[PDB]
Amino acid sequence: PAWMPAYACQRPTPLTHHNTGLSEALEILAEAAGFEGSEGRLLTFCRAASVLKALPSPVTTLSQLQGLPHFGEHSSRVVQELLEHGVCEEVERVRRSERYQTMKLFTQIFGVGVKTADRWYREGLRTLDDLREQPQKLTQQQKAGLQHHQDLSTPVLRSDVDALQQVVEEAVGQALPGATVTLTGGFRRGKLQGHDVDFLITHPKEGQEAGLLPRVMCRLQDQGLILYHQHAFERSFCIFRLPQPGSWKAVRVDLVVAPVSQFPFALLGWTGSKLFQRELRRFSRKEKGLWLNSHGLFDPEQKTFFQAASEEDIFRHLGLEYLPPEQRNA
DNA sequence: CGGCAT
DNA sequence: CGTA
DNA sequence: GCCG
Ligand SMILES: O=c1ccn([C@H]2C[C@H](O)[C@@H](COP(=O)(O)NP(=O)(O)OP(=O)(O)O)O2)c(=O)[nH]1
Ligand SMILES: [Cl-]
Ligand SMILES: [Mg+2]
Ligand SMILES: [Mg+2]
Ligand code: NA
Repeated sequence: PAWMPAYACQRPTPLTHHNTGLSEALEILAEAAGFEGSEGRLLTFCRAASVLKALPSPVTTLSQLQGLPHFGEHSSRVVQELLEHGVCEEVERVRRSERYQTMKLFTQIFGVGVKTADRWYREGLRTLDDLREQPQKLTQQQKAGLQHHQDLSTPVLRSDVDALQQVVEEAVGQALPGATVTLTGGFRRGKLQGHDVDFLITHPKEGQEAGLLPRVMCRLQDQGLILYHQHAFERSFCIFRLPQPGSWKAVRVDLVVAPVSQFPFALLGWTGSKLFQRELRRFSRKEKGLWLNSHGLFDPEQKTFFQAASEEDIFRHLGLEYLPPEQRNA
C-alpha cells in the first residue's frame, strides 16, 4: 504494497477508519512502553498503529504489511497473532496485569504522570481510595483531579461544547471587545466526544490580547463557573462547573491565548492530533531544517520567523499537501 | 549509534 | 514534575 | 521499536 509515507503528517487519517482492533492492540503496547519509561518504544508502537488507520482497507493477511513504515519484527508479530488467533498473548498479558491497570488508573488522573504514578505504585498504592488516604502526597492539581475524577471520566459531548463555548465567549467579550473564541482540539477534528474542550482566544489587533487570560478567568470565576484553575500566562488548564438541568458536572476546559500573528500556529498545534503534531514538528526539523511550535516556524540559519495567515500557509511552506482537521486523526 | 516535538 |  |  500500500501507498504509505513514513511521517503521519504526509497522509490523511480520517476519523472513521479500518483496523481499529489491530491499532488498539498496538496502542496498548505503546501505553505500556510509556509506563516502563521507554518513550522510543511508545513512539514506534504509536506510529505503527497510526499507519493502520491510514490504510485504504482492512488488513486480513500478513502480506498487506509488507513495506509499511514502522512495522518491524515486533509490530508484525502482534498483527500476525491477531490475524491467526484473534488475540495476542503479549497484549493480553499486559492488559490484564496489575501494573498496567494501576498505572492506567493513576495516570488518567489530572495532575499525575508516569513518574508520579510509578512512584506511588512502587510504594504499594493501588486505588484512588489509597491516594485519598495520603493527601500529603498530593499537589493541588492532583487534589482537583481526584476530587472531580468521576465527572472527568464522563465523555464530554457536543451539547457540552456548545454550552461551554457560549459562556467562554461571554466572558471573553466582557474582558476584551472584539476578541474571538475558536474551538480547537479533538472536536475541531470531528470527534464526537472528548476528554475536555480546548479553546483558542485571540484579537484581530496585535497586542490587544496582552493580559487577557487573567481577566477572562476572573469573569468566569465571578459567574461561579470555575472549580479549579492553576493560580501573566497564556494557557489555562481549568475545571468548569457546567450547569446541567437541576444540577451541574465538572468538565476540563483548556484556554490558550495567542496574538493574531501566531494564531495559525496555535490553531495548528492545538487542533492535533498529538501524534500528528509530533510528526509534523519532526518533519519540519529533519526534512526542512525549521523549528515548529504553537508560536511560530523558525529558520535558525536566517534567524527569522515565517509569517503565516492560515494553516494552509504553514503546510505549503513545509512542502506538505494540506490536510483539513478531520484528516489529522493520526 | 542515538533520536524520538516543543 | 505537571500540562497542551 | 524502528530507522536516519
Ligand atoms: O502532548 C501534547 C498534547 C496535546 N497537544 C496538542 C494536540 C492535541 O490535539 C491538542 C489538545 O490536547 P488534548 O489533550 O485536549 N487532546 P484532544 O483535544 O486531541 O483529544 P481529547 O481532549 O478528547 O483527549 O493539543 C500537543 O501538541 N502535545
Ligand atoms: Cl507548543
Ligand atoms: Mg481536548
Ligand atoms: Mg486539552
Ligand atoms: Na494525567
